[PDB]
Amino acid sequence: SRLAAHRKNDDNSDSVPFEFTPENYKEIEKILAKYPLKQKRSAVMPLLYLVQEQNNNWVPLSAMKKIAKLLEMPEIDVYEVATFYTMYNREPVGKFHLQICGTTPCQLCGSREITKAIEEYTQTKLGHTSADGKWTLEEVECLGACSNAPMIQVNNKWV
Amino acid sequence: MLLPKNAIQSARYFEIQKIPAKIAKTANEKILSVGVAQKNNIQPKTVTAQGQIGFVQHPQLDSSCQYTQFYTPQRRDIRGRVARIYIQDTNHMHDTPQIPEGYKWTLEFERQAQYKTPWMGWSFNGDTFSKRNHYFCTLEDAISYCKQMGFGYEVSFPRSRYHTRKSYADNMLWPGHDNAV
Amino acid sequence: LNPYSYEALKENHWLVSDSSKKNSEWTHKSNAEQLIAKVPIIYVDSNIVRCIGGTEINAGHPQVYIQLDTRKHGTPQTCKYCGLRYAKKMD
Amino acid sequence: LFRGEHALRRYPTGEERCIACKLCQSACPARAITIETEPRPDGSRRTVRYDIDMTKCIYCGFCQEACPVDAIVEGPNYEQTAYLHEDLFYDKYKLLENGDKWEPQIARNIEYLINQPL
Amino acid sequence: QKLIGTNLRELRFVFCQNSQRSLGLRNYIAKNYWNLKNQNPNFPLIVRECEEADPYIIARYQYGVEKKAFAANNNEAEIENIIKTLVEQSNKVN
Amino acid sequence: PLAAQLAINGNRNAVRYENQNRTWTFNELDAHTNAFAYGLTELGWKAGDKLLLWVEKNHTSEITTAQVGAAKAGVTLVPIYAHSAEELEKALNDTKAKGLLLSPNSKAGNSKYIEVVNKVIPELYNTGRGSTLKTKFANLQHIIHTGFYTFPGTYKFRQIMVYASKNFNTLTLPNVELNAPLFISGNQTYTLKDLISKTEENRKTSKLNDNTPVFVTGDSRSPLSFSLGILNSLLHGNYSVYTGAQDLNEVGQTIRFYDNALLLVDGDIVKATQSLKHSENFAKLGGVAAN
Amino acid sequence: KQIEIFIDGKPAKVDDSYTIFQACYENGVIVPRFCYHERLSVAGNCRMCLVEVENVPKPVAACASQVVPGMKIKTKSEKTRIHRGNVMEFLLANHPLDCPICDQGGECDLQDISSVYGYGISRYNEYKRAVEDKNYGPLVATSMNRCIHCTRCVRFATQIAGVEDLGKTGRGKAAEIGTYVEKTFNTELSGNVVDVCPVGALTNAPYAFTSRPWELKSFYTSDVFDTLGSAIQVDTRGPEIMRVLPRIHEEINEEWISDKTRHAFDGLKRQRINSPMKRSKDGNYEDIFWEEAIQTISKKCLNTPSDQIGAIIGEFADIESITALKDFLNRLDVDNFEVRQHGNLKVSPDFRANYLMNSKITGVEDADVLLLVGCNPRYEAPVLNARILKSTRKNLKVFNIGTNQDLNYKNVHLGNSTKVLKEIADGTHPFAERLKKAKLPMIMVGASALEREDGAELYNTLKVISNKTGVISEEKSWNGFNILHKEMGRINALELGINPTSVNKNAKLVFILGADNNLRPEDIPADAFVVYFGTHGDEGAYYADIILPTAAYTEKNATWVNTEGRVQQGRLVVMPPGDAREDWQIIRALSEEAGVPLPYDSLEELRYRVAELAPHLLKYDYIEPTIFGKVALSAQQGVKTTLSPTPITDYIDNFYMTDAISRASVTMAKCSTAFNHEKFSNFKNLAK
Amino acid sequence: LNRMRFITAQRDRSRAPWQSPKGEGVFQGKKLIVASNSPFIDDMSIR
Ligand code: SF4
Ligand code: SF4
Ligand code: SF4
Ligand code: SF4
Ligand code: FES
Ligand code: FES
Ligand SMILES: [Zn+2]
Repeated sequence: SRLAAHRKNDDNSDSVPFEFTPENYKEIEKILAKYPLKQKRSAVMPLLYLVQEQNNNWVPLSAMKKIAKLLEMPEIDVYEVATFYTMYNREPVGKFHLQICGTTPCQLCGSREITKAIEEYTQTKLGHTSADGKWTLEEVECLGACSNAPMIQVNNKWV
Repeated sequence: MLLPKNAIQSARYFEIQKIPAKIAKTANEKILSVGVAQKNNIQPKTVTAQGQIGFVQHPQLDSSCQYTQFYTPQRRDIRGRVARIYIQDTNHMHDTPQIPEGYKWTLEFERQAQYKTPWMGWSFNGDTFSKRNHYFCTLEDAISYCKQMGFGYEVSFPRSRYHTRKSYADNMLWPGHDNAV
Repeated sequence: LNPYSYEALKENHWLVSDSSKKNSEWTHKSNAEQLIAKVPIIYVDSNIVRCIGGTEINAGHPQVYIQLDTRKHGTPQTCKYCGLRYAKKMD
Repeated sequence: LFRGEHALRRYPTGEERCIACKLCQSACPARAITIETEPRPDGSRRTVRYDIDMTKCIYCGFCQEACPVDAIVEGPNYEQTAYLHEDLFYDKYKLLENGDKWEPQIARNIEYLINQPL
Repeated sequence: QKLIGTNLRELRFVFCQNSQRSLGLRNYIAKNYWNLKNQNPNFPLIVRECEEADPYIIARYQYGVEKKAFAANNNEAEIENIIKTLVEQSNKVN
Repeated sequence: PLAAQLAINGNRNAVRYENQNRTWTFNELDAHTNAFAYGLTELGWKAGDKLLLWVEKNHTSEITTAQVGAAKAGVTLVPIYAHSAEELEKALNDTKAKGLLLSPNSKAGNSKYIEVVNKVIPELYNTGRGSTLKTKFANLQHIIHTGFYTFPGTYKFRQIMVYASKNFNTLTLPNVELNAPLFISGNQTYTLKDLISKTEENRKTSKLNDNTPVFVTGDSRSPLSFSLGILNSLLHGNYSVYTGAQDLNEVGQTIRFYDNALLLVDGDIVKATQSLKHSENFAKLGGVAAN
Repeated sequence: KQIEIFIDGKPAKVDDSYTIFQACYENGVIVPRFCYHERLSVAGNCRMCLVEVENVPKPVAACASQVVPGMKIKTKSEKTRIHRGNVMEFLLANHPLDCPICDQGGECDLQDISSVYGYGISRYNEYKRAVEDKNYGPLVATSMNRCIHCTRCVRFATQIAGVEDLGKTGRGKAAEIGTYVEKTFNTELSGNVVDVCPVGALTNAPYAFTSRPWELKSFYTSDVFDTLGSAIQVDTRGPEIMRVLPRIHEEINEEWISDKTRHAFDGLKRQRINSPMKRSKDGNYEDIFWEEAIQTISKKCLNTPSDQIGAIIGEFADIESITALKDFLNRLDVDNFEVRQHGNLKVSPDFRANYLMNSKITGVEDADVLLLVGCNPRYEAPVLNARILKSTRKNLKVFNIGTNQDLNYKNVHLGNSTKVLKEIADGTHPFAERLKKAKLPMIMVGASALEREDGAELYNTLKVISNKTGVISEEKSWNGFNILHKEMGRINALELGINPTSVNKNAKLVFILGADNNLRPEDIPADAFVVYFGTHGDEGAYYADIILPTAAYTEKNATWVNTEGRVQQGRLVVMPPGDAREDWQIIRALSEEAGVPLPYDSLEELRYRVAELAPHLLKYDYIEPTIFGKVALSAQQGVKTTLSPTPITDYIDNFYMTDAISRASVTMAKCSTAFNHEKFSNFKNLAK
Repeated sequence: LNRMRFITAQRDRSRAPWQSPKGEGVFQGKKLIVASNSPFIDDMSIR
């Protein structure tokens, strides 16, 4: 979620393989059934979520091309969707992707203190990933539960 | 660049619109007399901004070309030359020029020898007459100038975009029923 | 390293390269390419570098900005007005 | 502000300050500047031929005024008497040599000129 | 009609497609082009249509020699007679 | 026999071509192979007709498509390893092949394949456009080259290919017969049933499970390579990756991503490669097999 | 429905379908724009066309807003001025200071609009946006810092062409328009991307750093690299030519030109013959005078009996040159205008309908079904391919018999052999019923198919199929039979009436009028004497005992007839290089020296002779209708109609190398080496 | 004294004369065989 283009990485090359599991294929079939038969182009986001779940919480370029081929839509459309939506990690992340809310309510509640405490505990800076592939800090916008701030989210799943 | 229809109905205006039909004078023309007759019969009878068929008119070295000033002892090639009359539109590179074009008829002359001199590589033109194009408000004025100066003229009529219906709603269109075949 | 090879053309933006930099002495009547090639890559911590070609405004070229956050880490970028090449100090 | 002999300057690194924008050519009232440019092998936008006809040029200074990078500068040299007409067809070689020779005084004047607005 | 190939080198019909002055030659060609082509397989029989064009039958015999016949307001019989005369005059021409 | 994977799951990836960087799903592979078969049928290929294979390692996709199309159409394929015009002519005379698919840019000795073919059959140079071949062999009706340029008396692979229409296809594909010969390697002929049996035996010997991806290095024209590659993918739904002429270094670079992947290694590639720059890439090879 | 509106208090009437911008343009008031394009979709991103409406508080986007009855538009109001200034300030914010180095300095609509409407001074004093450059190939140079995110390039790529690579990737000020992955934009219409891009973000790489707009003189002419014909503008700074562009001609050009016609003019800059030459037996070429060359040629002609004299028609032969050559050969008694026996076009030049596209270039927009036979519109006439893409996206179905090329639009591949044609002719094929059901069907056949050895049989089969299926219908008043040619010289020869089938098997004196394609040593007898009228020495100049320089299409004032039968006038931009003379003048001088003077001494007299031969060629930029189409295309009884069992192929292998000029060009060589490997594929792109 | 180089370069910028064969050359029928002088490599033919 840093660059608006493909980062030149040896571990994210076109040669990297990716194949959906049969459970993922069944889920894709269910999603297509939910969506209109002709409008298969609307299933990009569920497919990206399934790819993230299958992989280590990131969407490989090969996986994106596979999604485009399955949906019979240009790969450029999938690229645009992934780049536009920030919840899709286009590069590998750590075991714990901490997402600290930094909007005005959390800032008033003391989000900066929580961020400093997290940095001190994890021995890493905001945004930067820890040396070991264990922690990845990020600053995000309003996650919704402002009345309960300060707040964080892990793996885009647990608040 | 377009006066109201039949706004001018003068004899001079009608003569300017009309083009003369050639008379075979040279030996080659007499030999090709049938070709001259065919060309006279086929070429458009009158020239108007609403025309659509291009044509080439031979120079009329007649008493009408008495107003030319480019027939001098030193230079005797300017008169009788063939020009091109067309509307120069804005380049495709840009759509809103600071100085828009296409509002006037351009008269152009084919350029003669153009050579780069050895001492400095600077460009030189064998003739200085065809360096700058001429501009006229109306094709009638351009043709009148050509007749007065004794220059022959090819005329190429302009082409413009065909008007098409434009609406932002066309971006969103319902493809149809899925079962449709 | 054939200058006309496809790889060389792609790397040099589809222009025939001159490794010796001597042909420019005649083509453009100057050794400025050779002179500028001596300057090494300037490493800048920030992702975006501002260049004015001098110490003060109006003493160089118009103020320009160059992105050092290349899609491939560490790739130098050359200023268009001057041949100075800047790269991010990856750490 | 004296306008003497046209010359071409360089950056302190030695790179040419002239980029082939042809603003000076367009502004030259006497059409005394001829510029032809081709991309350099390194990819720089540099001219391949930059000629000034000193006999056809009026020492107005529009070239230096229109130069956006202070590449062409009318330096203070005025003792440029020539015996052959061909010697007054200044070329890129001549302009670069003049700029190299007269850079100190030209730079000194440019310092004050730039500081005046401040 | 069978000797056109040997007698002539080319036949051409230049006329108008919407003029009564050409109507006769137009109809004759439209009716007899295939007949003449079958009679002479490889002979060149060119047809040219131009609005407000004077009808003309151009017979090229040999050595860059051509004869042009004005066929305006001529019935199909007159066109046949003119073509026959052009074909027969090949011996006199060469 | 060749549509079980399509019936089960056609969206799954079928084969990968690392050398030319193109991956085909089961549906795409079936479509291309059917197009090739329809093209041959339209040209007039019948059951038992002989097609000679003279395509180098790099054209892995062409080799695989030709093999599968020939299997579908009941056309026997004879690989030929000839570096000389004498050997090429001897093979042509012995086999009486109806077609000859080759790689023009490949170099044999001091001459290219196209040059050798022209030398063997000078009639191709002056052959008319759209004219049938009148050659000494009297049976080599079709000559096909996998090259960018075109030559007289030869047709390109894409030109030969014919993609059948859904409602405008008058061509017919004869039912694939298992006993019909498919490959003629040396003096031994392999049928489709024999190739399937070889696939099963190799899988059992190498513990090749369904989810284990297979890699093939070198020429794919070998019967063992065909068995353990595209045929294995079409039978058991496995995932095959062809590296073509890529050396061990690039093969390992590709292998890194794949886990517990079987590898088929060619002796020519082994001789060509000097040593493994990064042995860590093969730390999880799972199993290794040799042709 | 006509509706009355007011523009600056000026009454006007427009139909409801009009938008505010369209009404303003019709009434003559200009409105600035950056993203709106006439031929592209409607987008409201830039919002520079904002105007003031009395009853609308918010500014109204003129480009994407329809007129309303009683609307009071104030385009000269202070509020409109403020809106334009604000939008211009926002656009210029973050815009790099690259005007001196930007190749669009003189043709920058952004600069023009900022000078005319926007403010004169900026307030943004902060770090600007910086974007990495991208590599789109040797045809487009990219400077993304100058991009304004107007998406015009993306819309052109997705709509005008079938390539889908460009897109707006990212969100916010960090959004970047372009390919997410690093790949080249290698579409055949990549040149028009620069034209559509208004802020010099994408520029003409070959033309980069060359010149400026204000020092260029423009001439309108017609393209020759493609038999389709295109209305182009040639810009020159003295002798040098540069920046060939399209010009609006909707009937044939539709504002777009192909990369070949856009970047093949560089071939004229090198490998040019500039003096008459003679080759010795040892093979040492030596320059000679025109007088000596013409005298020796005339002596050879006089010595040689007319029986063993033949000619070859070149690719770029024009009406005047072909007429002069025909008259000279007729006066010498020579009637065979072909020497090559390997491949000859099998079509009779009697009727124009039987060797010209009966339906015009716009006939695809009207036909419901289009069947191609050995035709690759993407490689030949790419503009026609884009028109076919538009037609098939609106209403049209495309069928193909031959090679399955990567067309930008979906097509139904019936086959590649003559079996499909035989079945269709017999009527058993379902496509016969399909054509009968369809209204206004069209058949497009490439010239290679008719040039096949069985070209006559294939042509007769096409005639009978068309007659049976109604492609030539009197009730519909439709003639969908078409032939796509590959040689403008061949088209001109057919127009003048030269028979392509007349071939001299054994010729002692060969006149090659600038022919460089299909030449082989076997065609020329070892003992023959060859006179080659040409402009490039890549080919044909090595078979020539005498070589005579000639003029090119940019250097010759002549007439050209395109594939659809439209006759245009190619104008003189620069004089022929060196000692080159016009080919018709050379032929006239040769005739006079040989003793058979021609009856024309100038262009006017030569065009009178052209009128004698075929008067319709004197109506420039016009297609003369023919009423003998049915008679010409009628199927005869007893014809062979026997096809061969071989694939139908396409002659084009490398789109960037098809003629001598393209082969001699450097930009074309760069495009070839950069695109051939990426575009070559033995398989079909199943995605489209 | 080196004016020839400059003049030739200026002439070639707009029109470069074709370098015709000189001296004895190989002949194939009525055709002189000469190797192509194009610096660019024919990648498709080579591979
Ligand atoms: S002083 Fe004036 S006329 Fe002379 S070169 Fe400079 S701008 Fe041109
Ligand atoms: S001297 Fe200055 S104005 Fe003239 S081209 Fe060079 S940089 Fe541009
Ligand atoms: S596009 Fe930008 S840099 Fe180029 S001329 Fe226009 S404003 Fe200047
Ligand atoms: S590259 Fe050009 S055309 Fe494309 S969005 Fe940017 S400014 Fe518009
Ligand atoms: S303020 Fe933290 S989730 Fe909204
Ligand atoms: S032109 Fe109207 S918003 Fe761009
Ligand atoms: Zn700089």
